[PDB]
Amino acid sequence: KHTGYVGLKNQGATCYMNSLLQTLFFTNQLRKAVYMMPTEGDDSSKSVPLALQRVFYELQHSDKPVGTKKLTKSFGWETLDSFMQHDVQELCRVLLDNVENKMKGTCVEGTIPKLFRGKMVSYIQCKEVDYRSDRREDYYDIQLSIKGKKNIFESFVDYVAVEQLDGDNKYDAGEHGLQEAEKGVKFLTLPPVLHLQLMRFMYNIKINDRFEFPEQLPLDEFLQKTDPKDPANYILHAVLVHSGDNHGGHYVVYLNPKGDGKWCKFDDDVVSRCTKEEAIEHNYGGHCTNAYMLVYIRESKLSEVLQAVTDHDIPQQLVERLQEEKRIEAQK
Ligand SMILES: *CCS(=O)(=O)Nc1ccccc1-c1ccc(C(=O)N2CCC(O)(Cn3cnc4c(cnn4C)c3=O)CC2)cc1
Repeated sequence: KHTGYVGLKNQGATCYMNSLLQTLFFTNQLRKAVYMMPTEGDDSSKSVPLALQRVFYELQHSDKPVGTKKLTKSFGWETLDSFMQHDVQELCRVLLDNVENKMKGTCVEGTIPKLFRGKMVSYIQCKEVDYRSDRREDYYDIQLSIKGKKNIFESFVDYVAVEQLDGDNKYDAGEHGLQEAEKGVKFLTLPPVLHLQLMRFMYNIKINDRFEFPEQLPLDEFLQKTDPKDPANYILHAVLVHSGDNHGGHYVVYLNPKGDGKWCKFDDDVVSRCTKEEAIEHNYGGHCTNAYMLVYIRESKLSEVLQAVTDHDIPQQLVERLQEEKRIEAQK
């Protein structure tokens, strides 16, 4: 490390896990809140919140690559194929739901939805009658279509496009009977930290087409009502990348941890400084290396989301417990 940052060990076929864990570790406001969870009574192997606390501590203090085996055991993905049969956002949810639940009743209650939860409306509009129905939905991540899309702007256009409900899937309008209708989605809110998965793996082959994403992403036009006080501009924080064919692959994540455009590549135990071009354009696709997930941060939230974490931010009770474990282990 001429980077200051420590890598995670490759201990097994955990695919995207390591890339996702670094992305979460460098969500500093989330890291701090994780450090505050009351894990003192927890059981030292069945607790996912404790096991997340353990990995973050080590990523923050260790000079050697950090292990993840207690973490995987704690949420029960211990088989060759639990990673290959899930999406990256499904793992994230498994992680953030344990943590969110542990935070209930404490001073950090609500941190996870505060950081990751946005709101959208799904609406249905009949074409031959007055009935419209609008219903809100929460999301913690967005899955974007890429097949046939030059870029993120076009994936968003596609995402909010009007879908017809005619002939065979006519819409049931209740007292109005079956009807032709149009349906679509609009954002009401976009959260501070925006997780986008790129739908590159489809039923089971990989799509390697060129798909462009920018360092700065203006999303105002996809919101139902904009706010002149807080515009929906986002800054690219992480690029999770997969290289190779459908079957079998190499996994890296590029991050700019401090949000200043000084980029770093995290390839398991190796971490190196890289160029902006290597982190962004070189993963557009179109050798067969490319992004499958992106993390953007709302510009007006960047300072808070990436607030400096210090050693004092870890309560000593938790530091003592993790130390006693290193010492029990260190006895070979
Ligand atoms: C576990 C990696 S592997 O080396 O074992 N490769 C592998 C081998 C056999 C069968 C499947 C794979 C495989 C499994 C998983 C990925 C992968 O890294 N993913 C899965 C897709 C991903 O979640 C992004 N994504 C999210 N949601 C999606 C889609 C498509 N449609 N939806 C709703 C999508 O692509 C990223 C992580 C690669 C290879």
